[PDB]
Amino acid sequence: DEVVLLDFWPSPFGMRVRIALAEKGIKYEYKEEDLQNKSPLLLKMNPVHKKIPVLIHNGKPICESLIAVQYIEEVWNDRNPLLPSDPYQRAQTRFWADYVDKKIYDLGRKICTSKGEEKEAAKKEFIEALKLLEEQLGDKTYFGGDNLGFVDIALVPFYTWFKAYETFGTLNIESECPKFVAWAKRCLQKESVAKSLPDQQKVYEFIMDLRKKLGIE
Amino acid sequence: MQDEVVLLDFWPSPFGMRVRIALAEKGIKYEYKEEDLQNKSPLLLKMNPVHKKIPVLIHNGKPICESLIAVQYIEEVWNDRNPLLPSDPYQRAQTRFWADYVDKKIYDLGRKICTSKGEEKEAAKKEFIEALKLLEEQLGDKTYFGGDNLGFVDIALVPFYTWFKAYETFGTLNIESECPKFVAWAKRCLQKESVAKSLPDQQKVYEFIMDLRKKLGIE
Ligand SMILES: N[C@@H](CCC(=O)N[C@@H](CSCc1ccc([N+](=O)[O-])cc1)C(=O)NCC(=O)O)C(=O)O
Ligand SMILES: N[C@@H](CCC(=O)N[C@@H](CSCc1ccc([N+](=O)[O-])cc1)C(=O)NCC(=O)O)C(=O)O
Ligand SMILES: O=[N+](O)c1ccc(CS)cc1
Ligand SMILES: O=[N+](O)c1ccc(CS)cc1
Ligand SMILES: O=[N+](O)c1ccc(CS)cc1
Repeated sequence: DEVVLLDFWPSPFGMRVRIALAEKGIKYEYKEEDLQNKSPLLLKMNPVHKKIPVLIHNGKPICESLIAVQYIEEVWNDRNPLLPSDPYQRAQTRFWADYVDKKIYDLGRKICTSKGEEKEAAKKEFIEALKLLEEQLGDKTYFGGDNLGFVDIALVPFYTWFKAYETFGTLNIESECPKFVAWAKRCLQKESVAKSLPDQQKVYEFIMDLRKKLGIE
Repeated sequence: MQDEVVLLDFWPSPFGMRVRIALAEKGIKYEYKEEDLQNKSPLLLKMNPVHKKIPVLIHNGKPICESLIAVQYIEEVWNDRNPLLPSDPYQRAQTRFWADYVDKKIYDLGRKICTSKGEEKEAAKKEFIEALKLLEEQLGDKTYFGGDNLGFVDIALVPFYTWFKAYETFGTLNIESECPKFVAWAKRCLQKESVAKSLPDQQKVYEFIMDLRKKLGIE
């Protein structure tokens, strides 16, 4: 049984798959991709999108981070269930992971790259989204309840981008959304998460360089 | 049936049509409620506070929003007939991949064909045909994307066929010329009662969009 993950270290999408694999206790080979110089392997495995992450299981690719996490859930179904068994609860978990997928990366990218009114609107919507997510969390330890679940996996990687969001967006997420930050730190107490996520400083530095190389600031 | 099943929808919505087909394929009698998107009902706003969009499937008073998530819910709840997804995890991942591709591409490219002008429109026409061709390649020689039976990708995609006269007329396209296998597939789908009963006529969607374009000052 071979498991390989094509990834790029600061990608929140790849981090999702890293976490799912670690949480299931699945040993795998991580392969770092240069997105400026995509490998023949990456191009062969994801011809449609040419993006990471790509999960390769016994030579067969699974593209799209959340689809890969669901695949992991369905194949390694012995322990640590990432989705609820009840259909309605499963639909809700999918709904919120979908919400994260649609909002967070894009709003964050606009925070880090856009300017003026687009930037302002992105900041506002970003905080609104975090607050909606806080509301959904309620007084649960994780979105998954007492254990990490699909939504936690979908969402917590974006925490690694928080210094970038706060610095370039002039936000103080800590004071606006303390429930959210406390939740993220709880996730970071889990080995599966800790070992999958780079530090906020490394990501901040990477994004700073990215901006400087895009002629932003 | 003891269950209450209600669908909040807007008749020409490809997204709502997915849920209609899924319910019909399971043989579920449901209450359809037409929504005016310019005058959304209190029920719609209550059931989908996050997106305020249709379709919303309401099962025993609980809402399931997002069309593909609703189709999956229907599959998991009514799991003793006409399975809409494969059992093999890898095949399931591939079906999800292609449904996702449809979700990311088709509606927005079609919208641009129907409402854009100039270079944006020409670009959207090109990308649209390219996407249909990629999907055609995935279909291969199978009867449906799901194989011998209608599947998740068929449900995700066939509603867009109802917009084809609109795409062809507003975009100056001949999709059957470009993609004959695709069109033959869609027509096969439309021969199934579950699909036929769920989908409006192309002419009606065309008339609707023609009018909308006029209202928006598009031409
Ligand atoms: N929907 C996909 C999204 C994955 C994705 O966006 N992957 C990015 C890397 S993470 C996001 C990202 C992209 C680029 C930079 N960058 O510094 O240039 C940083 C982060 C990618 O491979 N892009 C390749 C390409 O388009 O060429 C999923 O969930 O898996
Ligand atoms: N991702 C969602 C997308 C659903 C969606 O886009 N719903 C639209 C109607 S279908 C797309 C559509 C919109 C408008 C027209 N039209 O002719 O005016 C046609 C089709 C909606 O409720 N819009 C309300 C709003 O945004 O406020 C899903 O898959 O369910
Ligand atoms: O800082 N960013 O979030 C970011 C900047 C530029 C890209 C390349 S499209 C992607 C992400
Ligand atoms: O023709 N269209 O695809 C279309 C036109 C207008 C809207 C709502 S702004 C949505 C879709
Ligand atoms: O063709 N249609 O637009 C359509 C089909 C079926 C229903 C459910 S009564 C509603 C609308």
